[PDB]
Amino acid sequence: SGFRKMAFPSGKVEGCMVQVTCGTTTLNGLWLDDVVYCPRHVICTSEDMLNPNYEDLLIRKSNHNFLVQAGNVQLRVIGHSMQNCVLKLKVDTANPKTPKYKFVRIQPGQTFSVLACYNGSPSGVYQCAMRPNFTIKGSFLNGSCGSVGFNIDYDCVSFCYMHHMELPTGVHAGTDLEGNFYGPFVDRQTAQAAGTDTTITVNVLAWLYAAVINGDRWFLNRFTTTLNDFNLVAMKYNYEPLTQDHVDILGPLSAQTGIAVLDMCASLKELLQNGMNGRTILGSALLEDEFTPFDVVRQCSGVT
Amino acid sequence: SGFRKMAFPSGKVEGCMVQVTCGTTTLNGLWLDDVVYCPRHVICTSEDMLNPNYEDLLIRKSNHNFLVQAGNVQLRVIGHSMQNCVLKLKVDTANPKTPKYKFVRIQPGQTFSVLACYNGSPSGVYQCAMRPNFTIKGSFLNGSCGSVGFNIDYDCVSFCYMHHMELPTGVHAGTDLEGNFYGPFVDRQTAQAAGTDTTITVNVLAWLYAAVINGDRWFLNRFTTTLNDFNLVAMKYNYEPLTQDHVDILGPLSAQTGIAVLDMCASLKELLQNGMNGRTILGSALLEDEFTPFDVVRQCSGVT
Ligand SMILES: O=C(NCCc1ccncc1)NC1CCCCC1
Ligand SMILES: O=C(NCCc1ccncc1)NC1CCCCC1
Repeated sequence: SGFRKMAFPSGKVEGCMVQVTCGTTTLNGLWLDDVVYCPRHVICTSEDMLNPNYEDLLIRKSNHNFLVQAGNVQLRVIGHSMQNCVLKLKVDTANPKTPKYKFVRIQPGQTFSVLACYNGSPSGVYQCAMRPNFTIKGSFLNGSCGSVGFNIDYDCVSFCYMHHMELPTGVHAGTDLEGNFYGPFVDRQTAQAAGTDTTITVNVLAWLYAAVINGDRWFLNRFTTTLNDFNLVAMKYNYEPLTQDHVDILGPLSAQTGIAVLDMCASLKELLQNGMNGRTILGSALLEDEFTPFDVVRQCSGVT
Repeated sequence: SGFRKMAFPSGKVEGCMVQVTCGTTTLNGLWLDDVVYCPRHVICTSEDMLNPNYEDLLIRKSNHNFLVQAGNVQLRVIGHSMQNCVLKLKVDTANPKTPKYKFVRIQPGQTFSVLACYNGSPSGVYQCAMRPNFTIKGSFLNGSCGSVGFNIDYDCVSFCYMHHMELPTGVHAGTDLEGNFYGPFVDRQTAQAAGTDTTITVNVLAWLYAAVINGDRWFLNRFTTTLNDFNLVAMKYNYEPLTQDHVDILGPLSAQTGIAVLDMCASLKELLQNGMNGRTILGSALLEDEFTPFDVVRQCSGVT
């Protein structure tokens, strides 16, 4: 009972965090096997950062200009390469704490945990979603670059995010672990505007099911709707369209609560049209969209 | 930039979690040095649970009736004792992953991280506060008993909470690591009502400072107030009274923002009197009270 914004336990990722120094820039790296992953902008002098040519800047850099410190022990760099916007530093020592892992590129609406780090050391963990405009609304200060986002499935860490950038609007931009930015952003100190931050409709539905499972039912109404009618309303309210793929993924929550997905859609529709009237659902005065259907099933069934 | 509900990294506590079985009841234990801490109700048959005499039930229990499994390796129990509502199982092996630690009893309004565990295995981490009625609003299913709440200061884990009980209202009750319940609750299957869940005023103020630091300023007004006038309003709105001790602890946030504590009090007063008018602060449509002043300073200054 109770429904909390919950992060994956951070221990497996804590054991991968190192400090990368190049010149006067220190940020965080991810040490997996004998490779340290970090943002390539580690090589920039924030005067470079205005219009960097990373290939050209990298010519001036050797293995020994990359300082990699794990705990307070130095790793020997025996190779370096650039993959998109990340540097891969080959070290002479495989991380003895390497978990089973994958690199996954997630879709907008997918949630993950961030281990916020400074100087290769963890400060905190929180739950995030990839916004539909491919930003995340994180908590990141100077020195946090290289901090990673991840999901855990039993023993396997899926790394989905590395932190690169703060947009001038104070939202956050970064890469998958192959160094490809989510969204159109570039690792450059240039004004870059984010698109519309729409609500992740499928996630709101999942969280309305979590609320029903936990006893919060006041918002359940006598209406149903169709996919097309609901989507007209979603559009008007800057909600992502709902697809049959979203309806399918919600099946187990529909199943447990006996509330048809389109019925829950008609309940959400009325919440958009009438607002909450000063009421709360699961202790929130607005509709939470950073729980996936998978996250609700996980938390509601006690998965480890 | 950005302000997130943030938990301490969970790795140091993950390495302490074990599974305790007694009879047919399995829950979680905390293994620190050569001692495993768990809720004493592990020895109850939920028929015992109606009116248990723990001393009497413990007479029927030997070292070998307590099954303690760490990973999938069994610990040999060489002693057991009861301290208030917890059992202390002496094992023959000191936990090699024991962090530096303390047991602390926290006050209502203090925040901590919970590592929710099932069968000695972590499922997730979230941030909590000890409510002023000495409940916490957690996320806990059957098998979660023994899950702990904690704070970290650099390398030292302060354990403040062990999970014992779900009240019939779906809020949560438990002990410090000396086995003393927060609040008046007893480890018994008997209807136990929680008192008024008032808002932690000092924490709301800290989070209003965090909002100002992060650019959310719309709620700042032209008024100030006094401690006595503010407290009249707090009382009317089921907010905890504000003391000079709360004002003192807020000093650094006052200092950075140049907003006198009593000025921020007058801003909160107007938010209580006028509500948010459909506006948000730090992405919330209500006033968050699960950030302490210490938590705001920590997150806003990047402490590891
Ligand atoms: O340097 C910065 N932001 C750029 C650094 C950064 C990088 C990735 N994520 C978040 C932040 N802010 C400073 C802090 C102190 C006050 C004046 C602005
Ligand atoms: O057994 C229970 N609660 C008691 C167990 C418990 C203990 C500590 N925290 C939280 C929960 N609920 C069951 C679950 C399945 C549906 C019917 C009620």
